[PDB]
Parts: sequence; structure tokens; C-alpha cells
Amino acid sequence: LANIRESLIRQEDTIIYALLQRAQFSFNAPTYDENSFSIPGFKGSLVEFMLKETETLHAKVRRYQAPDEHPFFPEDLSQPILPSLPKSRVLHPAAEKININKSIWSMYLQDLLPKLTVPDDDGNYGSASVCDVLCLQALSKRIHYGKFVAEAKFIEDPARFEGHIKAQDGDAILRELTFKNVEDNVKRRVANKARAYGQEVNEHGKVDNARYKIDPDLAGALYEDWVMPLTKQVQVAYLLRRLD
Amino acid sequence: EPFTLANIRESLIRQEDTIIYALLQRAQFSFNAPTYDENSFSIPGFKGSLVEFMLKETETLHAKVRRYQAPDEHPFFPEDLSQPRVLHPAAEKININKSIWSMYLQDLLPKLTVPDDDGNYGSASVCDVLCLQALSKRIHYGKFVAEAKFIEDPARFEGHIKAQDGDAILRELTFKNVEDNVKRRVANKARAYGQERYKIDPDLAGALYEDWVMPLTKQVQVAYLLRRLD
Ligand SMILES: N[C@@H](Cc1c[nH]c2ccccc12)C(=O)O
Ligand SMILES: N[C@@H](Cc1c[nH]c2ccccc12)C(=O)O
Repeated sequence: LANIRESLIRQEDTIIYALLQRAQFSFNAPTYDENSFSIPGFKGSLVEFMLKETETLHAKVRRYQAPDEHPFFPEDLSQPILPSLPKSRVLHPAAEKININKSIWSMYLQDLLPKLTVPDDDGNYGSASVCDVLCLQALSKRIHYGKFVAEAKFIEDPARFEGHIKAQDGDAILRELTFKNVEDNVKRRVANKARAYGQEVNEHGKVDNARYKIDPDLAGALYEDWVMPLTKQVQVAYLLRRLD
Repeated sequence: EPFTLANIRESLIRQEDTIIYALLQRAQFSFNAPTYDENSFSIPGFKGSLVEFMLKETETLHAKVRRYQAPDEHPFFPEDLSQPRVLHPAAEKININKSIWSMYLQDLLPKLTVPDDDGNYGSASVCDVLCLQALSKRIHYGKFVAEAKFIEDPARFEGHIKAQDGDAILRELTFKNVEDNVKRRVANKARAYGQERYKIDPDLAGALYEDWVMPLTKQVQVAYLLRRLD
């Protein structure tokens, strides 16, 4: 695993696509302001509505039965309408329950999105909110996949971590974690993929003729700055609970 | 702005990317036949296939927040459309989503996916919905090309429209060299995603555009222009 490296890459690619598509629209402030829209029968903003309704539909087809899928509205999980899949046994049962979506929500809306977009309003609230939901779900999956990354690192050499864990020494755990290949050189790699989206095979365009609005270097810096620290926090949180 | 000839041209080329990427996402999962069978699952209060359910539910959500008020956005289930002047009013009547639905599910999807069942009914159907919506927007987009072309040079079409000569209009809209380059570009865009053989088969993407996407857009354009003098 290895088998995880390819998973991580797809998760990264999915985030890059989502950010790129969201960046096709402006900030569109009313999308996030419940006092700008009175959504009939619902208390909350348009993005909250779109996310809540999306999770309702996705829960019905068993999305959150998967070990890598975490709901932003866990207290509103809708009943599935498909036969249940076998429950995953890969992660440590005591450590697998981690859900930091509240942190991911505030990161996206407050730290990432305002830097990602032009602050004006182009009126495309519907499109923006749907892009937002895709961003949120893709960010959540990548960030929480730290549980699988950490489990892999642990299983390779448990004694490497077991002393730190018994001591609840989060700083030491962090220092024992290595971040290589996909976990490194993130800014440039993400920037390069954002630039390459929509290109023909081996087509190399100058910045002059970019067909999408997103700033590729900005996308890479935002991903490294705001996405990567949260996924390391998840790895540390997972290992702290790995002997629970 | 969004519907000048130049802006439309660039939108169409962005939609190439959107469609190829949507297909790529769907092709990460197998055909998963129970997704398309009415008899497979017990959906309470619903008659139809899972993909039908997922699309209907998604159209209900999106209609509520005004998606189908956009002239380029066309529901697959207008009879079930729930409550929330670029084009001639005749555009509102033109919607060939039934043909797009059949093409996607019965022609494209078996070619796109591995024939078996990997159990991922939820992911597959969510991906189906995005493919369908992207195909629909692109194919119906012709409306904007036709309107911008008519606005710029009405005398080019007015005679054919007065004569209701659809074939003549179709010839006017056909640029074979341009179409050949679209096919080439789309295949190469698919090819750019590389191998997992290919993640999204270049020849399949090229064929989709040549056999279906460009012919059906033309069919929409002719249907629109024929009614443009009403
Ligand atoms: N872009 C338009 C129409 C639209 C496209 N996709 C949507 C999805 C949901 C709601 C609206 C839309 C809007 O935001 O209103
Ligand atoms: N793998 C399951 C559950 C699932 C995982 N991710 C999803 C995303 C959307 C819907 C469902 C899912 C399925 O595809 O059915």
C-alpha cells in the first residue's frame, strides 16, 4: 500500500478539479449568508442546504457506510435504500471514528475559498454552491484518508510508534511520521496539474492562453497551506487513539 | 456576454473537458447492471431504476434553486419539474433529452465500462447523473450558436427558414474540417489522462463526439432555426 498511493493521487486530482471548477465563478457572498436568502422550510445558508440535501441523497445510496466517507451532518443521516455493503475492518475500531469536518468546513469557507475567488458576486449561487459541495466532499475524503496513511505507517513497524502512543506524545508521533512522495512537493505538483487540466496529451501552453480562470500557483499554495496540515493532524489523531 | 459567438466557442471547448472528465469518473466503476434495472431494488414510493431515482432527486433539488430557469439547462424529467430573452421563445419547446438518455445508457455506457458488477451503485449513478447533465448542456448548446449566427447574419438563414428547408440549414451549419479537428482534439484530451488500457479511451471519446454529440447539436440547431421566424 502502494494501493494507497494511487488512492491519494485520485483524491488529490478530484480536489484540483473541484477547486478549478469553483474558481470559474466569483465569491458570490450570498451563497453563504442565511440572511441573504430565506430558503423556505429550511434554516441555514444555500451552501448548507445544498450540502445537507446532497448528503441525504448520498446517504440513501450508502455513501457514509464507506470507511473513507465522512458526513458533515452526522446527526441527519438518512436511511439507506440499497442493501448494506460489508463494513470495513481495515482501520482500528477505536481510532476510526475521528470526524473533523467542522474544521474542514471552516477552513474551506474562511481560509481557502476567499483567497481562491474574486470577491465580487456574479449571481451564480446555484452553480457556486454545487461546486462548493464537491469541494467539501473531496477535501473531506482526502483529509480523513490520513487514517489509512497512518494505519499503513503504523503496521509497517508498530514499535516505532507504540512508545509515543502510550505516552500520548503527539509531537513525537508527528516527528516519526515521514512525508514523502505524494505527501511532499505538493505545491508544485498541484500547480502543474491545475495548469494541465483541459490540455491535449503533450500540449504545453503558455500562461497567455490559459482557458480556465484559476491561478495554478495559487491553487498549489492553497492546497499545501490549508489542506495538508489538516491531513497530518488526522494522522496524529489516529495514532494517538491506535492503542485505545 | 456569455452568448457572443466567441464566448460560446470557448464555452463549447471547456465543455469538451467537462464531458471527458465526467466519463473518466464514471469509467472508474464497472457497468453495475442493477443500477439500470427497475426490478433490482426496493425503493419505497418509487417506480423505476436507481439511476432514474438519482437523476429525479437531483433535478428536484436543482430545480428548487433555479437551475432550469437557465436557458442552457434542460431537465430530463420536465413533467416532474418542481417549483423554484437570449433565445427565441421556440427554444423552450426543444428538448431532446430522451434521445440523450437512450444513447448514454444503451450505447455509450456498455462501451465505457467493464461489463461486471463491483457493487458501487451509488458512485456509478452519481457519475451517470453528471455525465447526462453534461451531455445535455453541450448538445442543447447548439441553440446559442444558432441564435448568435442568426443575429449576426439573418439573410443567410431567412430563405431556408421561409422554405422550411432543414437540410439546407444543416449544410450551412456543417464545417467538416472543423469537426475533424474537434474529434482529434477530444481523443487527444482523453489520451492526456494516460493509462490505469486508457483511463478514458481516446477512440471512444472521439467516436462519441463524431457519431452523436456533433450530429445531435446540429439536429437541435436546425429544429431551433426552423422556428426562428415565428
Ligand atoms: N449557473 C446558473 C444555473 C445553474 C447551473 N447549474 C446549476 C445548479 C444548481 C442551480 C442552478 C444552476 C445558476 O447558478 O443559477
Ligand atoms: N461505494 C458505495 C458507497 C459510496 C462511496 N462513495 C460514494 C459516493 C456517492 C454515493 C455512494 C458512495 C457505492 O458506490 O454505492
